[PDB]
Amino acid sequence: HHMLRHNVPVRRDLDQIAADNGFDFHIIDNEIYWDESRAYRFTLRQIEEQIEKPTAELHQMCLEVVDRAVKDEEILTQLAIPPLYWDVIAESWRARDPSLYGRMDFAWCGNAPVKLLEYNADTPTSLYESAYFQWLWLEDARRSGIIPRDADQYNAIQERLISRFSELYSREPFYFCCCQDTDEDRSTVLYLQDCAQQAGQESRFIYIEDLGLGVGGVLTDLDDNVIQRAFKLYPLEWMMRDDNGPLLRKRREQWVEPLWKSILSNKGLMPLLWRFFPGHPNLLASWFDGEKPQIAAGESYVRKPIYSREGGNVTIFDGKNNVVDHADGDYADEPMIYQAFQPLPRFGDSYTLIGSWIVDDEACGMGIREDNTLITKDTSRFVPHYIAG
Repeated sequence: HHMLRHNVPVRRDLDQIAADNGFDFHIIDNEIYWDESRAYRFTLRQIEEQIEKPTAELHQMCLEVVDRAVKDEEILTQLAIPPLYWDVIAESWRARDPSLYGRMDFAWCGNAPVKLLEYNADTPTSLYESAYFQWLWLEDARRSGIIPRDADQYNAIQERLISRFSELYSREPFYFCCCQDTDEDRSTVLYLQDCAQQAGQESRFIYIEDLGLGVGGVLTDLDDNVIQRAFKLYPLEWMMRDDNGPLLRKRREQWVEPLWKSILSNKGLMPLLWRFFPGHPNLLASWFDGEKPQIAAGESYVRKPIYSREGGNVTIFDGKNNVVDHADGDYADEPMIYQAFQPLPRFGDSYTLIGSWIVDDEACGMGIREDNTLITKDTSRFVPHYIAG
C-alpha cells in the first residue's frame, strides 16, 4: 500500500563488486556513499501514476517554458541570462538542438502528488548509480531472497541512453569532457561514453582543462583535431560567463546538453512553471526575488540561487524568517528565487530525495538519495529501490 523503506543486508562482496564494475566512488573520503543497508519499496501504481507520468508531463511543461522564454526579453532578463546570448539560445531552440538527458528532483508526499523541487537539466550526476549499479543490486537481491524474487525497478535508463545515442549517431567522433580531480564526474562521463560506444558511436574523452583553440577560435583536442560535437559535464552558464563565451554565437560545434537547456537548469524555471501552470498538482508556488511572495504570512519558504548544485547556498526559512536549514556552496553571489516549502519525507533519521530521469523527452527511471538534513547536500548517500505489488 504505502511506499516504505526497510533494512536489507549488505552484500558480503560489495567492495569487490564495486571494483569489478568500475564504481570507484562508492566510498568517498572513507565515508559511505553507496548505501545498500536499506532499500525503498514502491508499487507499480506509485511508479506509473505518481512518478513516471508526472515526470513526462512536467518535461512537456518545461518545453513550453523554453518556448515562451526565448521569445520574451523580459523573461530572459528575469532569468539573468546575458543579452549577448539571447539570439544564439533562441536559435538553439529554433533548430531544436538535440537533448540527451536530465533529472528532476522530487519531494515524496505519500499518496499526495510529488512536488518538483528543481530540474537538474544540464549536468546531473548519480547516473551510473541509477542506470547501472542499482540494477546489478536488484539482480543480486532477487537471487539472494532479501527482496521478492519478482521485484522490478523503475529503471530503463541505460536502454534509453543507448537508443538515444543510436538516434544521434554520426561518423564524426563524439567528444566527452569533464573537469579534472573528480572521480564522480569522470565516471559519469565514462558511463555515457560506454553507452555511446554500445550504440556504435566512436567517442573520445578530453578534460575541459585540455581543450584548446585554433585560429579564429575553433575548438580543438590535444592533437589539434577539430572538435565538432561534445558532451560536456560543465555548466552552460559558466560557458557563457567565460571570456571565450562569445565564440558560442558562431555555433561551430554542437554541444550536449544544448544551449537552450540553460533555461531549464536555471532555477528561475520554478517561478516560470508556477506562472504558466498555476496550481498544478506537482508544483510549488515560486517567485523571483523582489516579486510579491506567493505564500501567506507564517508559512516557511526556501531561497535558492538561480545557479547551484547539491543544495549549495540554499536556505530554508521558517515563517518568522529564522534559518531552518542552510547549505554552504560556491554560489553565494547568484541572484535568487523563492519557493514554497514541502519538507522531504523522513525515514529513520534520513531525509529522502527522489531523482527522476528523462532521456530526450521520456521518463525512464529514478534514483534515490538520503541525507541527514532537510536540504540534500554533498554528504548524501545513494539508496537502491525496487518495485513490488
